[PDB]
Amino acid sequence: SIISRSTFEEMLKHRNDAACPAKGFYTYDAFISAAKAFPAFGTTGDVDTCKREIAAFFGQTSHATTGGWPTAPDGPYAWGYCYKEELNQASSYCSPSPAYPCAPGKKYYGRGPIQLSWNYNYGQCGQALGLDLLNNPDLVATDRVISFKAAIWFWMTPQFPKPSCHDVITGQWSPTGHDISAGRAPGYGVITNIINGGLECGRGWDARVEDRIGFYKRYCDMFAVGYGSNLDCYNQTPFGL
Ligand SMILES: [Cl-]
Repeated sequence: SIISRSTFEEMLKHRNDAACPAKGFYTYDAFISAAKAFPAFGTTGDVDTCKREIAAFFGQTSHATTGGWPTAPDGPYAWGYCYKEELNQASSYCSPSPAYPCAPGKKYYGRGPIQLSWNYNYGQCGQALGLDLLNNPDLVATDRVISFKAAIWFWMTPQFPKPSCHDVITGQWSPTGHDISAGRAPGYGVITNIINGGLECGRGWDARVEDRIGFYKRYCDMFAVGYGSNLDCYNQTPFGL
């Protein structure tokens, strides 16, 4: 009960349009089942903080899967969850390691709501959930429940030097001096940085960053809560340089 059926359907009300390749795949019942694997997701903090965690998770995943455009019906921030796999599937996304070795003939391109990528992410996730995602990465795009479990797993897991998205949005992250001079003050912008900052943050205005913010504001307005501070990353140095 971290979110109701009718709220879920209104948030994602164009995902089953004829133009959307993932039509029929994303369901309320499968999201609720995946959430049970991570009981602290959506239940941490006061009432306003729980609402902001739900709006931020669906804001970032909506951008990663959007089919919107500026004159779309009900505006561009009603078109999340239209896709479920990366458009260009040429690359294998292999970064060789003894810990998580790349399986022969397999490819670790983006799948599901968070567009999970690279062998080390499929590997760590599969270990945590007791699933064989390193040998069978397609499961993140073919099984309705596992697709959501992989996205929530990423949201909840720190990867040094990055904190978890969960910790940042619930107020459990405390920035160091190094973070402060890089412009990384706590808020929605730092979450964009964790997810894809190497390509999107610190260079000035960027259309992808604006689109992430638009979805988050719409969902916050639906729940009647304020946005918080520091929403963009136009002036933040990326993690890991
Ligand atoms: Cl948890």
